[PDB]
Amino acid sequence: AVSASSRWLEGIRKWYYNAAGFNKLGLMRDDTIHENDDVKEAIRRLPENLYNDRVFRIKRALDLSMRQQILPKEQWTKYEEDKSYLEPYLKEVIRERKEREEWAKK
Amino acid sequence: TFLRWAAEPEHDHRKRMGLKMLLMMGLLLPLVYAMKRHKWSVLKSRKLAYRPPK
Amino acid sequence: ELVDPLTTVREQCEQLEKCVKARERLELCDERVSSRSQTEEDCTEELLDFLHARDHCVAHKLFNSLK
Amino acid sequence: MTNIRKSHPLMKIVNNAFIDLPAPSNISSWWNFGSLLGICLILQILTGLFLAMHYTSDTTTAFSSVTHICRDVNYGWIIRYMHANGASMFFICLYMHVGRGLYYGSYTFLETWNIGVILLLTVMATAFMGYVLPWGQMSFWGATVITNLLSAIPYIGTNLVEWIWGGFSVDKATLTRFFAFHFILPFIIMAIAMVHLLFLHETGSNNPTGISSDVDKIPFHPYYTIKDILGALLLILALMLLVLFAPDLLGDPDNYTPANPLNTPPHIKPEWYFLFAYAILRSIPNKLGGVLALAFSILILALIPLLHTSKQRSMMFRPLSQCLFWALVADLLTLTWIGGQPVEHPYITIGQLASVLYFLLILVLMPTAGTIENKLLKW
Amino acid sequence: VAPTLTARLYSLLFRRTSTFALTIVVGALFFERAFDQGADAIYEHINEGKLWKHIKHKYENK
Amino acid sequence: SHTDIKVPDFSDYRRPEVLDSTKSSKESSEARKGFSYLVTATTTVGVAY
Amino acid sequence: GRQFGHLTRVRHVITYSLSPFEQRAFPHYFSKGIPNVLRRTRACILRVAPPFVAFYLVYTWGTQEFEKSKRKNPAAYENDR
Ligand code: HEM
Ligand code: HEM
Ligand code: FES
Repeated sequence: AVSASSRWLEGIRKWYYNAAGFNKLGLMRDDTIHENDDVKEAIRRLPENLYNDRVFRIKRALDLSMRQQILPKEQWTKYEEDKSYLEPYLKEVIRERKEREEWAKK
Repeated sequence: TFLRWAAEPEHDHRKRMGLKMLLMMGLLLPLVYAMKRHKWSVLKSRKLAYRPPK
Repeated sequence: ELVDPLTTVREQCEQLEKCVKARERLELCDERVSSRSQTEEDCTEELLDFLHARDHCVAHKLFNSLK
Repeated sequence: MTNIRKSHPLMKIVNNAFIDLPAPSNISSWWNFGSLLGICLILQILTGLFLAMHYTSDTTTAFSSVTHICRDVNYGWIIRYMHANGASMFFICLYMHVGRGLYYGSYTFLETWNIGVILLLTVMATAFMGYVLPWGQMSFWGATVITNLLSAIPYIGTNLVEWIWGGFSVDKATLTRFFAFHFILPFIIMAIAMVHLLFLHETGSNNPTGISSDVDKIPFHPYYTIKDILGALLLILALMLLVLFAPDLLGDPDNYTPANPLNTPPHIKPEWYFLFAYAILRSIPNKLGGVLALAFSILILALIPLLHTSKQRSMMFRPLSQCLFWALVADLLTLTWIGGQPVEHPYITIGQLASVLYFLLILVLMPTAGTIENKLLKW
Repeated sequence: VAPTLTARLYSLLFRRTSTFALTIVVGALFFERAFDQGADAIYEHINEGKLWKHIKHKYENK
Repeated sequence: SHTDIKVPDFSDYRRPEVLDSTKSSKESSEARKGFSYLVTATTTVGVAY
Repeated sequence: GRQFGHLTRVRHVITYSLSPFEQRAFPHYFSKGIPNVLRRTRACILRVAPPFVAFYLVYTWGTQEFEKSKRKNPAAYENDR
């Protein structure tokens, strides 16, 4: 039951999404996920072009922590910028146990 | 002053170590502080290059 | 004789404002106490306060002034 | 491993659980603590040991011996305080080790936690008995209290009192029983220590960022060893600094008063670090209520891993909960000063206030928060 | 141009492990003997007439 | 390809003695080392006390 | 297996580093680092300090609140009756 306030919501998102350094620190929403055993199977299905480019950031990322030096603020990741690339493949495996579990009930 | 002395006869003597340790102390920490960094000098000096065949 | 520095320094401090100030309250208490001392009333509370700031003055002084 | 001095005795092969232990890159000083902890434990072991030599527990005599200790024994005074003055430091070394735990929420490691749990619970109980040794009044009544606190169990409570007592009083058995325990005990802790480490070397270390760092690791022997070398000795300073200049500062417990069984001190509080736990005891008017309140109060730590709801680990990327995190911090620090005071009403209410405040902070708020962020963050 | 002590000393001591370690083992001896002595005054020079080292001169050897 | 790489410059961290590349690194090297070790030896000593 | 060998698979990363003797233990330590103080000291200070301030008030607040409650009996009832 929100339309104009819907527009009025996104700011805090865009704000809050800027309130967590990884947007400044070059991450995405995907790469910050807690570890899941499905993510394993998920990560399996990633092609390298996708897979690899995820990787090189982390290597670059952590390094600044040791020195606590945050990226030049322009080069910071942006709110409009997003990619959910991880989740869609994540989504499949989820259903899979569901189906199995569902069958597995009786 | 008398009872102030009583509970701690070593009082006068014991203070010696205080000055003893201090100048002893200011020695090593910057020294350590030097060494540590000397090692960490490499890590914080890293560079990374992503040059995919891609 | 020897007169001490101790009590000597007292009077210069109790000379100070808050001293006689509360010292009046001591009277103000005790005055009210005087006939009404039949009632529980007692001035010990106040005199503490008087003596409290009293010697803080005395602190800075007579220790340095003694032997 | 050709002619490597690691395998020549089979023993040193085990020693390769360290040299080549891989390690994370970005690491706060806040990861010094784990290694930092064991340090205190060692240095202690010697101190109370050589102290144990000249001291004796005999209910009549024992305390007297102590006087002899700091005075006529070679350097007897430096030593007593050492063993003591390590203790609180060690505890402050403790909570920090915990402290790192939640701030990075590393408790994801599951039974390892529970280990870290039990490991602690013993330790505090230890010095508790250790604190009896000086045989001060505050020791005596403090001892006298908590057992008298125990008895409230509805049916069986009674005997267990005089069973642990070994009588109707606080006398010899009560004491010299413990001089075994307060002594025998910590070793087993040390024995336990390694176990708590083992599990960690199942998975390797955790990071600041809640991000598996596996892309980069480091040989441990060169580096963190160094930062240890620094991080280790730093402790000693204040540890050695407090001890000499201002020995009795934290020596806030004042009683060298030979304990009078009849006489009672104007005030009884346990020593500094209990007090919040002790404070919470006061809160419940039900004496039994406070018990299940007090003891359970810490047991909550076991329950934390149940409440991790988020999709990312380390707090440092969830700003909101971080508030609660700090919000809880002072709340702990709060109960201290209230506990640091007698049982007059303005404090009482205030004390009565933060109690239920306390649980709400952990038990509800924390799990509540992350849910919305997922939704806020489109998860 | 002549080598500064380091260039010398390194070639002299730090290169050979023992030699390196040797003077290290040497230095402390005189050091503490010098160190223990020199510091005490700093303590003592401040602490004057309050200790029988100063005081007992009033009555010592009667 | 592989060819395009060239090492980036750290020199800020360096000290100028070797900042000249047309110096043979060997010349300062002589005195260069000990000062590093000098701390090493030096730092070690007081410990023994 | 052997801790480092079988860790993970990684492709086409490159690393660049020097001997420690090549550089100094204070590459503009003061100059470069002193600014960094703020970006971290400002970062959390938004999120952290204020709760304590509330405490500190309560510290004086209740104490003061305590103080009168006892300290002066001839207050609510003065020594008259
Ligand atoms: C004196 C008691 C303890 C000692 C000697 C000790 C020792 C260690 C050591 C050496 C480490 C590895 C370095 C580190 O991660 O800190 C460690 C890690 C850990 N300990 Fe213990 N620890 C102690 C108490 C505890 C307690 C009380 C808990 C939990 C209640 C605990 C849980 C953990 C956890 C979760 C880690 C890993 C933390 C991380 O990943 O950063 N430990 N401990
Ligand atoms: C973390 C390690 C330990 C702690 C926290 C601890 C706890 C205590 C406590 C609370 C006291 C009395 C405090 C005081 O006297 O001021 C104490 C003193 C003592 N502790 Fe422990 N203990 C520890 C390990 C040991 C060890 C390893 C020994 C013996 C080898 C030991 C035996 C003693 C003895 C004999 C005393 C008598 C010295 C005295 O009470 O003044 N404790 N220790
Ligand atoms: S138990 Fe004696 S007053 Fe609470």
